[PDB]
Amino acid sequence: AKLSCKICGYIYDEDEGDPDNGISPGTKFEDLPDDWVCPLCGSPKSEFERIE
Ligand SMILES: [Fe+3]
Ligand code: NA
Ligand code: NA
Repeated sequence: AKLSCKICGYIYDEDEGDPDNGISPGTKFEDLPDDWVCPLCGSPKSEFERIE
């Protein structure tokens, strides 16, 4: 699944992960650590929402 950051153009795709910051491809949103933030704008998990 994919989630948009409300605050910038970034999209977290679970099939991509966030590898530059230590999150492997295939990591589900539910499994991102509580201190994970948007790689571009620093917004927290509470500022992400599912998109298609
Ligand atoms: Fe962002
Ligand atoms: Na969790
Ligand atoms: Na970073």
